[PDB]
Amino acid sequence: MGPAFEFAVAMMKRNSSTVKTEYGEFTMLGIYDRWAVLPRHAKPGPTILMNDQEVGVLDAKELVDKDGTNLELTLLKLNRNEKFRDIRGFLAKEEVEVNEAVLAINTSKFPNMYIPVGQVTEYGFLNLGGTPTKRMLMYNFPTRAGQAGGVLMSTGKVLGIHVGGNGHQGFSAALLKHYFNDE
Amino acid sequence: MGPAFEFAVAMMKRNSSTVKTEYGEFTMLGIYDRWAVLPRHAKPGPTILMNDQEVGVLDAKELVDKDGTNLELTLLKLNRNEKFRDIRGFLAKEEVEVNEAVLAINTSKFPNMYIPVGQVTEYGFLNLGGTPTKRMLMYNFPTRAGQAGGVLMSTGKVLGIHVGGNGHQGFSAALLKHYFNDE
RNA sequence: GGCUAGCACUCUGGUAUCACGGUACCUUUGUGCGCC
Repeated sequence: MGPAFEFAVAMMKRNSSTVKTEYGEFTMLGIYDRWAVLPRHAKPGPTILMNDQEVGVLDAKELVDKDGTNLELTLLKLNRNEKFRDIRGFLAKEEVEVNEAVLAINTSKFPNMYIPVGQVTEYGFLNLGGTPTKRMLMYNFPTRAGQAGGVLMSTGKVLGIHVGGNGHQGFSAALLKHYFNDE
Repeated sequence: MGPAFEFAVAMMKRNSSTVKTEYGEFTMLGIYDRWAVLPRHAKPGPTILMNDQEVGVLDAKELVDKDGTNLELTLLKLNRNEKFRDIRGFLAKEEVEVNEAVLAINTSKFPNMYIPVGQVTEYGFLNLGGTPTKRMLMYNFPTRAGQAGGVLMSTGKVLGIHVGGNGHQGFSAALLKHYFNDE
């Protein structure tokens, strides 16, 4: 298969899981150690269902930029023995544009789905659900319910996390390297 | 949770795949190098559908004993670059009886299913579906379509591959170490 | 302690493949967890 799909299969196999909260079912990406990322709307409580197993949440941080502006991502630390593969070397300093990317989703509704989305562009500012958000990535692709959390990727690059769309376009929160320096 | 469940999760993550042949959908287990196992009834052709991707089959071996009796397993060598993790050390020399096992299945009908199995006993000779067969393991089990290929496991041990049942017991072809000797 | 009990990550070397970005397995090491 294509080198990006080869990369995407490894990423979902080693670093993704299916997560259920009070607000629905999400693809979840582990970054390193016990730190993982979710869309902000997942709003995890004291515990989450991770591959249908109850996993305690030690700490959860909703990310904002220097401006206080929403980034639409939540970092949570998981109370589990297992460590995640350290994929921070696959994360960029700043936003990345690629001519072709893959969107990978792992939920009971979209199992093992790797969707080619083509051009990804820096979109910047966006009003999601009445909330101003920054650092959004755009890709022309019809988006449906249950895709939030999908991992947007290119060979050797994890670009961001799917967080919404408008029926003809998709939007990802960019996944920057310095978000994972310490917290 | 349970150490056998931990073992089965890793086994499915690292060594299993979902296979479609002309004869239906099956769980498939990779053993070492590029060799995998299917139930004989899967009857794989020159190419296979492996996680909905077309994979050429270099060579396919139907196992019989020295007398010529059916063992209900087919070994096939895959035309792919990637090697399977070597699990030959998790296979026994002779048939194994265990008090508790897991049957692990991953098909569109039984996705990510881990079924607890009680007592597993070497039952030996059996007439499966009009065919004489040997080296069978028996365990009390519901008989349902799409379960063939399931991986019968215990912690640190791959016992065999589920190949059928009679509505009240399930049967696995025992998965012996000498079937996969380097030569 | 060992497991005929393994799991996860980390590290070190290989081998193959790759659109050279990676991927897969193997090997060295260490940490955590689990026991027979």
